[PDB]
Amino acid sequence: DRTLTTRNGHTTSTTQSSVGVTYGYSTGEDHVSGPNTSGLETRVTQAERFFKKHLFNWTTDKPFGHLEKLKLPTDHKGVYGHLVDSFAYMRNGWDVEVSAVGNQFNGGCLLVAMVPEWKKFTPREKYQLTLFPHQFISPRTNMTAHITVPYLGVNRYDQYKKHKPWTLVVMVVSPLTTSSIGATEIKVYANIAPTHVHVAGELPSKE
Amino acid sequence: DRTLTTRNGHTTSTTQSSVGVTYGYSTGEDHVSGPNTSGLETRVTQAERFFKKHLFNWTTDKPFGHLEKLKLPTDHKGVYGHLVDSFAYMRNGWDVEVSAVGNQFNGGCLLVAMVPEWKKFTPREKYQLTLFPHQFISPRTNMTAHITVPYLGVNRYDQYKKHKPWTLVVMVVSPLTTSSIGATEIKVYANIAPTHVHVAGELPSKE
Amino acid sequence: QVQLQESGGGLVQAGDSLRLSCVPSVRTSDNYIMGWFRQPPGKEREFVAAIRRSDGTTKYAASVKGRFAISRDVAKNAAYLQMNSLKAEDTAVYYCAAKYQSTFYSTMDVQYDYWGQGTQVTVSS
Amino acid sequence: FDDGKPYVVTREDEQRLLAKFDVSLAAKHMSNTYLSGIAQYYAQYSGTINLHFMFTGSTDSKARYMVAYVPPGVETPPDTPERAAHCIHAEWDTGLNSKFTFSIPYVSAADYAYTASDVAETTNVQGWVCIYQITHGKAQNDTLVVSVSAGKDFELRLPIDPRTQ
Amino acid sequence: FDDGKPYVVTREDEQRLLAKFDVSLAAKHMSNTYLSGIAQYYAQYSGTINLHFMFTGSTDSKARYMVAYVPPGVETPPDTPERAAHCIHAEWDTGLNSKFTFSIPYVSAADYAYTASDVAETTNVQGWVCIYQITHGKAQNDTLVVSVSAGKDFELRLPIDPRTQ
Amino acid sequence: SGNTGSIINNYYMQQYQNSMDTQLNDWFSKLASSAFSGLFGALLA
Amino acid sequence: SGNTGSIINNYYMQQYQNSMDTQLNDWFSKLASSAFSGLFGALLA
Amino acid sequence: TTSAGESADPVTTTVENYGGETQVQRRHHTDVGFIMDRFVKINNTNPTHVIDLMQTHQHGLVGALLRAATYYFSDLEIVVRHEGNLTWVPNGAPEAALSNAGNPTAYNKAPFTRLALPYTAPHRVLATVYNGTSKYTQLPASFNFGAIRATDISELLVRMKRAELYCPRPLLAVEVTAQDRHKQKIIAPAK
Amino acid sequence: TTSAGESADPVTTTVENYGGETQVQRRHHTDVGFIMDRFVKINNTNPTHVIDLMQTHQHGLVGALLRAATYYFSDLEIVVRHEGNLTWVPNGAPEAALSNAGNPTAYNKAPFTRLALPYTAPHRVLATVYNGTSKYTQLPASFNFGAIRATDISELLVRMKRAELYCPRPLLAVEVTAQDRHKQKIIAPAK
Repeated sequence: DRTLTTRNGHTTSTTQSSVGVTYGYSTGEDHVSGPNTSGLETRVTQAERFFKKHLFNWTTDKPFGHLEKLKLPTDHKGVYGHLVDSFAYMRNGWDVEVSAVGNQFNGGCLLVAMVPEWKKFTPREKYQLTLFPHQFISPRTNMTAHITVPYLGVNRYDQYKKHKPWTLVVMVVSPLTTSSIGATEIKVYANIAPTHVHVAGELPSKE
Repeated sequence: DRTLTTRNGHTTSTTQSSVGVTYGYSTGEDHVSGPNTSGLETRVTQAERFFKKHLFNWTTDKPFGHLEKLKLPTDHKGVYGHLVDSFAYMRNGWDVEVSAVGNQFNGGCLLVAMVPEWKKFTPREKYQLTLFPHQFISPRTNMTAHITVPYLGVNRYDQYKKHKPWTLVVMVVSPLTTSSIGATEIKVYANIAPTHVHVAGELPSKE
Repeated sequence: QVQLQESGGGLVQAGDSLRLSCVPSVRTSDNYIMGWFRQPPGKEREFVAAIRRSDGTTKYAASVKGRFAISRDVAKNAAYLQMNSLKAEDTAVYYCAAKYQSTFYSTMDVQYDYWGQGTQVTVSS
Repeated sequence: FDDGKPYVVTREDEQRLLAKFDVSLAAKHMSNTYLSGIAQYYAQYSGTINLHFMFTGSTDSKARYMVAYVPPGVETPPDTPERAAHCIHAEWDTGLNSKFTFSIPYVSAADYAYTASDVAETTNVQGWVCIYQITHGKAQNDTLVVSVSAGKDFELRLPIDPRTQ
Repeated sequence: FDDGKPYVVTREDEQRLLAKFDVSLAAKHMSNTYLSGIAQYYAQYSGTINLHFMFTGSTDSKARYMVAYVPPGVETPPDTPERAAHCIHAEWDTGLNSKFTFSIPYVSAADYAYTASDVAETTNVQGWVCIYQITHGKAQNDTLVVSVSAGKDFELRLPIDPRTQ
Repeated sequence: SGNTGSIINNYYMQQYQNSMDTQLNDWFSKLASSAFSGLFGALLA
Repeated sequence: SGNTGSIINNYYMQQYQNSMDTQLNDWFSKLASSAFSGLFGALLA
Repeated sequence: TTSAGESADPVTTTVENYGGETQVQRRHHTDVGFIMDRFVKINNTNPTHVIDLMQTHQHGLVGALLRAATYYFSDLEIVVRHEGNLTWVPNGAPEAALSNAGNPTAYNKAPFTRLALPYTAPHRVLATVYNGTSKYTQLPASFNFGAIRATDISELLVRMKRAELYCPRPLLAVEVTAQDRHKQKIIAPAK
Repeated sequence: TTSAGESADPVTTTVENYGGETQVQRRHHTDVGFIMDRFVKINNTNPTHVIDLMQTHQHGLVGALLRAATYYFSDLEIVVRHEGNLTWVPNGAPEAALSNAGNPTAYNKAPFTRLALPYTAPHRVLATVYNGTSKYTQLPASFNFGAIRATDISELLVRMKRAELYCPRPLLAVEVTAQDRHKQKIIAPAK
């Protein structure tokens, strides 16, 4: 029952400890063609696919409130990167999937959220990190979180070298507890894929 | 009557000394989706647009048979370039437009042809360069040639770092003759735009 | 078409042994018959021993029947003439040969096609 | 795989590249396969090639894997999943269902490919297949068994008889 | 034409004969043509042969040309347009349209003609084609490019293989 | 009917060209056609 | 059908005499038939 | 796709799982009746030869594809190149029957002889492996297609007609010693 | 007729432009499928030969008319005169496959051997020129029709069946040195 397969482009990703998909703030994008781009925007389907990223090592000496962030878009080395440095205005949403593989004989809880317009949180504000689209990773139940978010911002198209609307956040809620038969450490990775990639304003070359 | 405007993408190009458009070997592309790419090819419409290139200076001391070539695809610095170095297999046709601006008080003839699978021509073989899709530039009549060719080759998709199917060729048919009221020299430029750009086989990044 | 590479010749004295080899240049799928001809000094060429490629059917001369032994290597596509207990009369020039056209036993020593340059075997006393 | 085992073992290291092999029926990893034993008797092929990944670790041991198809055009394959995330790939973790099938696409220029690599020329004509270990928890000596079968549109074309006899 | 140029240049002289060549696929002027390169591999031919004349002078330069078909029966061709006006001919000047096509007729005794001239015997079996310069104004170095293609009823008949190999 | 490419009937009767089978089922064809495809669990395309 | 002059059908099937083309246009015929003829401008015969 | 591995059910994923498209295939060349229908050599001939198909080379096309099945049925064709006459006796015949001309005897024509033989074994199918014996590494002596005899036989070819194979077995390829793949020379024009 | 020259449109004037009459034509002999269907020689044969059509003489009928096209497709027929047997392996085969009789092998009859081969290249069309390479003046090594092998081959003839040519290229004739036309001897009866 808890078997999920996501296919983004020519890339797939299967998980047998699925707990569902979390949609944040919307179940689909709003109008991609607006009056600010004057009819000259195009969609790129070759850029919508998965790419890996390493977040942090979940050790037992990290207490509650340990925050790790990753601003999106990141340093991309593929088609998405040449899109970012080749066009002036871009917009796209995200389809994120975080995995923390230990074994079922561990304990602890992680909070995986997608925060819009990141700003550093005070120690008392971390108690309310569940106001954003989120899921939990508990070795007791699952090894994989999955959130899907639209594009939002004050502008309909963005210059990603100047602004980053979304940020992926992983917070230690309950410290990792291990035993003699449990995994002594857990490594956390992200598998992110842009969604509905539209571009506008082609730039001159550098060569 | 001889006013032509070509729009390729968000780029246009107008000419008032038009002599027509020459289609070579086909008026439209053949099946872009074949069995060798297994359903995983996509079209990129952001790469189909014009880019400039300088061919040669047409001086009066160049006799009949002076050949200048330009293999396509060339060193592209924009979206087409990142396409070529980002995917493994590409295919596209060409929409070429050559201009040699002097004035109507000059004389001479140029031959602009698109040769498939270029190979160097012997001096006797240059008399038959009109077996390929071609047009003439005579300062007496026009300043602009325009040819449009499909994609062809032994394979349905190409690795452009290994093979270049098409080649643009400009040959001096009649030497440039100038007078005291004519332009003493003519510079030749090309305005090429890929057509029906399809890609397959995304490559890993280098970063 | 086919060239033959011979190996293993040299000089010995009476009572010792020698081993001659011959490998053809191409490995076509025919039933060729590798044989050995020898030409004594001041005498004409003559048949010594042949072998078929398919089976190990071996022909021999009345001179060398119990002494000499011929074999073939299916893997390496070779043939070997193991000369034993040489006599001082065994001094000659030893030639190999091919005989591709017909492979019947009755004619296994009469008409060969490719010879290949001969080796020199000079036994002393 | 190395040491002649049908499986790759998780590694207590910084390296996340389990195994890597050419897309070729004449590869060193496929030398003992039935698909390869058949394909040796034909000149050309085309179509899909399926890989199966069976996890044989205990219940208290989790892991997350990744496989990517790296088509030709680079000189050396990538050795980081972060860098191989830009190819065609798939990810999967361990759970109740212990098998996973990934289908290698037939992507090339020609409609058919040779089932034999010509000469010591390098950089296999087709791509590579790279298996990665995204993460694992308490999986120190647990293995992942790999096997291969033909796809839905696989095909061998011209019968030959190439072995030394 | 002379010096191996695809064109004839107007002459500041009393001579009004630009060029003259035999009606033969083996002529010296047609040696570099596709029609001739094809016709070398056949025994016989029949039908029309088209000539194209493209003027590549400036706008401020005018001219008037003439081409005549001189069938066989004279020993030497005419060298004056006044004398070649009695053959089949056509005249044309320069203007907006810079091309002119003239069609050489197939007129002979036999229904077919050889595509190869036999031996050093003179006086080509078919006629000649003579290009004249009726007049020109301020056209000192301007040229006229000539090319040839097959007609509507052209035909090659018996395939051969005549080249030394 | 494998590796025979003549359109004309045989000159000899079927009783003499080869033996005759008497009576009194492709396993792997059915075993491959009955293979599983698709997915397992839910899908979020 | 070029340079074959026998009226009788072939003895071997089409599957064995030559290969078989699969699917998924004469350019120069149409390029010559679409050629210009006649005249340009007026005529005074 | 994810499934239960230990159940051993066949699973065929497609390229449609990530947007691709399964193409049309033609498998005429891997047909069992098609691939086994070619003449292959028997490189151990005698004055008297018993036609046993397990005497084909184990790494040839037909030889190896026959070792990759447990049971089989087939008719046969043979091409023999002999001196004198060629006698054939069916399965079960005395060895002394091979010296008489009441049996199928072929008076030799010039190049060679090409015959068609039926299946005469007393069993419904023949086998390439046998776990045990048949008297009171070695197959039963009744696993043959007859015997031939001439004064000397130069070559023998056999061809399987109406071939049927059952219960497949392992079929191996040449092993790769240390390379990344097995590289060999492939035909390519000169110059 | 007068027209715009630099536009490069085809123009076909007639003899009707001055009272003539265009006659009926028959172009059966310049048909592409007709003219390429004749046996032509390959004058560099080896014990092992890879069938590449670009090895025909460049000035022959078929050789030159094949150099006058960029791409082509064709089946093939070959006439080989050999000693021993003749093995043929298709496009892509190892070179070691040419020593086995599982491949098409022809046991030599008296005058010579005449076979018909299909098109086995992995590409949709073959080419006479290639602008670039195919590894990681010389065409790709996959531009062939297979390979043959015998103990020695004396002559090889080839014939293109169902020929199709694309994208024409220059085709030249012998050049005239100083004459008014190229004069040569033409057949004429004796006396």
